[PDB]
Amino acid sequence: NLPEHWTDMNHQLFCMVQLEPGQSEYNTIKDKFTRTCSSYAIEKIERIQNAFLWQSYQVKKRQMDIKNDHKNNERLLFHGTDADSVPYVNQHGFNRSCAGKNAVSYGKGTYFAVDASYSAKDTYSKPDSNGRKHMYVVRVLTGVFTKGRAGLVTPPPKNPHNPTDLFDSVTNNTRSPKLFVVFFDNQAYPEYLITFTA
Amino acid sequence: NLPEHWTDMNHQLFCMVQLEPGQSEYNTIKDKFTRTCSSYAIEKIERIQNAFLWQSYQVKKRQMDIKNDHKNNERLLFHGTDADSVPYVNQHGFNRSCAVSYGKGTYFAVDASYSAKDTYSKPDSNGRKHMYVVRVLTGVFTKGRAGLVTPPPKNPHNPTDLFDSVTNNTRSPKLFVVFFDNQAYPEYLITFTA
Ligand SMILES: CC(C)c1ccc2c(c1)sc1nncn12
Repeated sequence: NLPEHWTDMNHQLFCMVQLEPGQSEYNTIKDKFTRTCSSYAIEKIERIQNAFLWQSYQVKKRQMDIKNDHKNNERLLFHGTDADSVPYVNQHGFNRSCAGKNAVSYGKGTYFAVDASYSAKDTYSKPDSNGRKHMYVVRVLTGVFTKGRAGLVTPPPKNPHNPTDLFDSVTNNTRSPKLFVVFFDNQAYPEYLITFTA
Repeated sequence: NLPEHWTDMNHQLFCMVQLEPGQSEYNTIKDKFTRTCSSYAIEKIERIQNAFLWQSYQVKKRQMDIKNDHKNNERLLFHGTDADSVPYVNQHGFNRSCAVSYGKGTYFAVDASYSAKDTYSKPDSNGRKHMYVVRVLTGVFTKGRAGLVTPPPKNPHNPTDLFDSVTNNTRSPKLFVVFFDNQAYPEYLITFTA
């Protein structure tokens, strides 16, 4: 079920594809980024073609579309990280067991930002030895969500008398969400890597 | 593509099906257990029919069959747990975030005797103990150590091409640890007593 606009990979399981400015695909990501980080400049945007991460993510999405019936389960969010993590995330995606304690913690999980400006902080997108900062644009299965709490290792139950029927994610604020936390593998697909500088 | 031996679910996605004592599937699973736990009394064996856990596991199985270029990635192991964790496992499988001497993942035993210790299959009020029979994608494995968050790389030259699991002993393993969701399918739950 590999998407048809992807480059042919030739029995290869993984590829980074450099986007060209002037293409809609580049321009949409640049605009989404510059909306809140117009003081930074983009070096490049690579499309992540990871067949295994894509398949496992698309199965979880189909399962959430079935379970939630007629919700928008998928959001496009940002994740800033250090240069040393980029190879791991490219191949293996987002791993809660590697995740940093956020400065405002709404659970022990992987954090995603609504605004590029949050991910562009040096604490998340740590500038490398050449001043390159790195930020992923991520399809994230936010599903049905609630306000989190620092102690969560999984999302909380919707109903305390049914402890195993869970929210899909948590947020900082249900009325104006600016971040989301997810507690399961293959709930996030890293779609694009933005490399940028001051 | 839900397996032959599963029974009809009336368009449901989860159910626990109690096995008929003395029939083939029950005898197969009983024998695996009694090989090392013949002093314990089996009260029941339930088949876990979780369509979503099964789909996610099968996808990861096919990926590891392609990755490793052979089809010997799967082992049938035991997991003992407390009664308060059984409903989560039936619905969501194994979660590393819930000793951890060989790394921070989920532990599976080769022998039911290991999982039958009270420290894993904790007796509830009436002395009932709980053990899963689990399909585990052990794949290519290496010796683990404390504080692993994923398995090590096969070559430190290529740090993202990892082992699939770790063990206590590569030559004669008695336990495996997996660090990813959907590398284990809980296939049968054994309710038993000392
Ligand atoms: C001593 C330690 C490595 C260990 C920890 C947990 C565990 C086992 C062994 S065997 C088993 N079956 N279910 C759980 N566990």
